[PDB]
Amino acid sequence: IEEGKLVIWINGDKGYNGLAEVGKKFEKDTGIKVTVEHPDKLEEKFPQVAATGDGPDIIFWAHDRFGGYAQSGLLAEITPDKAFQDKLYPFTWDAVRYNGKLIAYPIAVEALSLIYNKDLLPNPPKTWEEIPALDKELKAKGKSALMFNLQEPYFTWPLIAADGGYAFKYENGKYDIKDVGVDNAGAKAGLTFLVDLIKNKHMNADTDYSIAEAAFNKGETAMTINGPWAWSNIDTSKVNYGVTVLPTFKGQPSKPFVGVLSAGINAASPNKELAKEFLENYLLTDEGLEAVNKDKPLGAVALKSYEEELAKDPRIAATMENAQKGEIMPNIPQMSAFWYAVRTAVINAASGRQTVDEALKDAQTNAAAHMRGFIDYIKSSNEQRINMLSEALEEQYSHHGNWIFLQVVYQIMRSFEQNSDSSHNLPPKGWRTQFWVVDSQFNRLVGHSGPLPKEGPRHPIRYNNEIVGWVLTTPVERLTRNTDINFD
Repeated sequence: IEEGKLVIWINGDKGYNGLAEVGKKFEKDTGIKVTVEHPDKLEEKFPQVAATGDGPDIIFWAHDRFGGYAQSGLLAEITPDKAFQDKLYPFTWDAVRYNGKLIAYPIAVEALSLIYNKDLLPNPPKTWEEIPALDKELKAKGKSALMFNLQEPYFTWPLIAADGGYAFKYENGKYDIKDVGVDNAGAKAGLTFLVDLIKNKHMNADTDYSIAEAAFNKGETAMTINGPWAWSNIDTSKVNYGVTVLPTFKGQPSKPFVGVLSAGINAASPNKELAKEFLENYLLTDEGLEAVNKDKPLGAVALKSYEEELAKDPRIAATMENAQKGEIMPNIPQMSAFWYAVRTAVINAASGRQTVDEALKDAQTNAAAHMRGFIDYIKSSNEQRINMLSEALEEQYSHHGNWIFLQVVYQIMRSFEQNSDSSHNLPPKGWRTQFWVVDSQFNRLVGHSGPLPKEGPRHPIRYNNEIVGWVLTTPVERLTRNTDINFD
């Protein structure tokens, strides 16, 4: 990666020419070359090419889960002073704080909102509990109160989590993946209120995305639940709609899944200070965001300065309000199966096929069984890797006869695997346990350079009739001390 320019990546569907103009200004002032690119599949490519020479200095990615790139060691810790942190809303900084350290700049924000038809309903309910009253009044008109995709936990979990439902318990800046909270009181409370509405002939349990939209946009229902991608299609259909806060349940606010456009600084960039200068003094400014927004709207943005202007569009003002109290979901691989547990439960409780209490117990134990399996894999493919690093270093010693030859440790692994025709996959980036190599007197030959673990797995290398060194790794649970994940 070259020093003295900025290479920037942004998705081809975000506003890349608008951003490229913020690049020209910075290049006008500083004489620093700024190149804005939009590769295909950039979210996939970024972890693969980050360290190498084709890595970008800044990546803009739209995301929905949180902590993935940070946990892989891919992002530099950004360093705004307290003056700058105040130019931006406080919850958006927690979307980008990973294990205490800030790792990216919030740009834009997104969430689900309550949409409604102003004509059928000029006053939208502020609460969920008042809604089935709403429903009888307008059933009388040949209309329905509310219709939204019930098939997907994305839409139903804001209710189920308002009163205390949670995916993983978050205490001490860590997520505890053993402590699942999909079968607690708040969970049952929210899910029950959901099933009642269907039993009490106020919602239809087979309502999905395509039903609830087709209705709302042809008048036949007064409220829908959807995100900003919907708006531009009611606008075609002469419903006079509004967008506002999702109803509270038991007084608590609804917790939809927050989505963020972020800018992070490549941990390998030699241009981190250049990058900080461009993002804080050129992009995260009204003139800067206005410039990408003109290319492709950002929706709600985290720069208070600009948000106050943009919220002179109360839909954009509703997006922001629904996100301040929403969910920041951690990035764990294969969560789709986790939400599949929750999805079949919600489908069954509303089916009547199960009671709320006993679908949510099936959820809690399935979900928990998926996490157990996942960690059994994280655990096995780390063991595979270290047994392999061990067998390799054994044969390397049996050639040289000393530790003279010992980032050469990766070549030794690659070479040993190639020579054995061995094809196995490393564990997901960010879920790999550390390792060290030490001679027989426990002097550090090769090591991720922290003070070695006092105890833990360790494999002897042997020559002669003696032990010449050890390969020291770590149990999977000590991935706590570097991540936002807790295995207890």
